[PDB]
Amino acid sequence: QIVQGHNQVIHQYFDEKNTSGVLVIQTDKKINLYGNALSRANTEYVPASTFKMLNALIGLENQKTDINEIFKWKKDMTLGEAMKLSAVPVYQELARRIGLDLMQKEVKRIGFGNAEIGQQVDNFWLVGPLKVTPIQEVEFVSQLAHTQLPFSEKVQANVKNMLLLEESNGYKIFGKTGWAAMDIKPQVGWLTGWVEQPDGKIVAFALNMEMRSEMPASIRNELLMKSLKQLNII
Ligand code: NA
Ligand code: NA
Ligand code: NA
Ligand code: NA
Ligand code: NA
Repeated sequence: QIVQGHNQVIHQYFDEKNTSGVLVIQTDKKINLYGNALSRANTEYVPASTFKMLNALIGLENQKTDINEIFKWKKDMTLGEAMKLSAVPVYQELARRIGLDLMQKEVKRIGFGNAEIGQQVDNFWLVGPLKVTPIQEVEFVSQLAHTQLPFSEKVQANVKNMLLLEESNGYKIFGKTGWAAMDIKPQVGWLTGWVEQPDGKIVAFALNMEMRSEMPASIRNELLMKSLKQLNII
């Protein structure tokens, strides 16, 4: 922390997509950088739907919802079902219950990115003013994985359970995508999360790249999996 890793092959993965990207990896207390645009690692970007992790923690901690509540499609969904889908009404609904005031206090207490939420409680993560670096994101998700955020242990466990993405060969991959696509240029794509390896060890990641509208949403996962293989993390 914080050093370029062995980055030969991974830089070429990003080059092949004709876009700039970084992958930050945090093991215990040590952070390595990979990709073709390493300066992105300490550049601030809007978090986009990666903020849903923190919205859920704040909402659950403050009893503004619970994991069994059904949000009406006015499909009907729980908070957890909505985590992995596009569900801005649901997370937007939650943000309104929290309210601008409690949201700003919580974001300040956690110290997430620039910790600015402005005056519009239901879109500050999508269009600004809140911004965060990929290094900060990996640090945040590492803390969540290890139950070290200053929230209830049970709330952290319940949000972690919402983030399982894919699993294979005894490895579990947890995380959250984001894509700030509308109202923001250049577009920014996130995939932030962690690997739990078969013996229990945790390796956290934050992928951050420039997106274009013609890209498939799976490009983030594709680049992540290739890179984690190269690094022997999976
Ligand atoms: Na941005
Ligand atoms: Na309900
Ligand atoms: Na949202
Ligand atoms: Na994929
Ligand atoms: Na491998």
